[PDB]
Amino acid sequence: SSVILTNYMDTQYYGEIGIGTPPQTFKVVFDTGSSNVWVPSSKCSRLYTACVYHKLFDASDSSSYKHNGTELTLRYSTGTVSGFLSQDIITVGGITVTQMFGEVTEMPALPFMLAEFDGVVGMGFIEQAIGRVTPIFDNIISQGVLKEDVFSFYYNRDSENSQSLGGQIVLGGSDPQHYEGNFHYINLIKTGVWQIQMKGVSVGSSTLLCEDGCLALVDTGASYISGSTSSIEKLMEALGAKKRLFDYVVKCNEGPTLPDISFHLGGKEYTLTSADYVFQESYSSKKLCTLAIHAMDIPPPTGPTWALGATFIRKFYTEFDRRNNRIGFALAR
Ligand SMILES: CCc1nc(N)nc(NCCc2ccccc2)c1-c1ccc2c(c1)N(CCCOC)CCC2
Ligand SMILES: *[C@@H]1O[C@H](CO)[C@@H](O)[C@H](O)[C@H]1NC(C)=O
Repeated sequence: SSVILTNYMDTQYYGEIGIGTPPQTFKVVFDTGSSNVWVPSSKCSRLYTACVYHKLFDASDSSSYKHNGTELTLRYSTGTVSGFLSQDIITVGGITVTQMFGEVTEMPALPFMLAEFDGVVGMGFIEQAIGRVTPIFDNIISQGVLKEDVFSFYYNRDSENSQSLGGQIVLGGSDPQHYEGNFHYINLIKTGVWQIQMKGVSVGSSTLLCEDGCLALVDTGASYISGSTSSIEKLMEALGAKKRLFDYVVKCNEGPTLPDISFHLGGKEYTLTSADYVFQESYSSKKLCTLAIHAMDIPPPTGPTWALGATFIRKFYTEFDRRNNRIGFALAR
């Protein structure tokens, strides 16, 4: 099965799912960086303006709803949501599965008012599931219908004309229509986390970063490519970028000349051009241009670690192999 994704400003990729009977529709981000499922609850106080601006799940309108009530709190590096667990039938591109999900009742203005999606569908391992809830992919596999224990992501470059698919997730395999050459794999350090070993990071002609090695979390739920404050400060200085409150910037006119940045994964250099990592929205020297690379300190056990989000997946079609506990990259097309 495949799910069509919408690309919002190159920073948010989401698709649709259906919950309950009759189906209640929701926009959600398929996130390899988390393992739980959640959507806003009709029980979310309207005092949370974020709940006033999103689709809310009303249990009392679903004849397939199954109460639970256990509380849970999901924490992402940029925000937190809280609520309780509920069960109901979820639709994901043709596939129908009974699933346990979080009904959020506390959804902070910052950052969820800036969220185009309503909720999230974790594609991570059960080892990372808050409340030990079975992840939706695990449940789908238990039906022995998928041809393979894998799923793939394609994130298209933002488009200005509503006629190009924003992105696509394939449950069961990959789609040769969106990648060329063949895959190249790197094995997961440990099962339970979509994190792999990264041999090094280079900016231009000098492997100045992540020498000796470092970790890389492959996060489909992350807008950018991120590293530890230390690492980024070092990377950014080599680019001549000035730090701000939430990002790094360069004079727009300097963007096109910025050097390449390479990530050494499993004996294969993955290279990005400045066009790949800077939001070139002008060529003026009198204006600042943001970079799609941020600093983000991720705490143990997962971190410290780099994160390969949307900025990296736009360029490289990604396959998440569960059966073999490896990740595969190929040139996006
Ligand atoms: C999909 C949920 C999610 N999962 C994971 N693993 N990390 C997140 N941020 C931690 C990583 C991160 C760092 C810096 C900026 C954005 C995300 C977020 C998360 C949380 C809040 C918001 C997000 C993303 N977005 C971006 C959606 C991404 O779609 C592909 C915009 C609205 C507010
Ligand atoms: C919620 O689901 C979990 C999963 O097994 C179960 O152990 C728990 O008892 C349920 N809570 C209630 C009261 O239904």
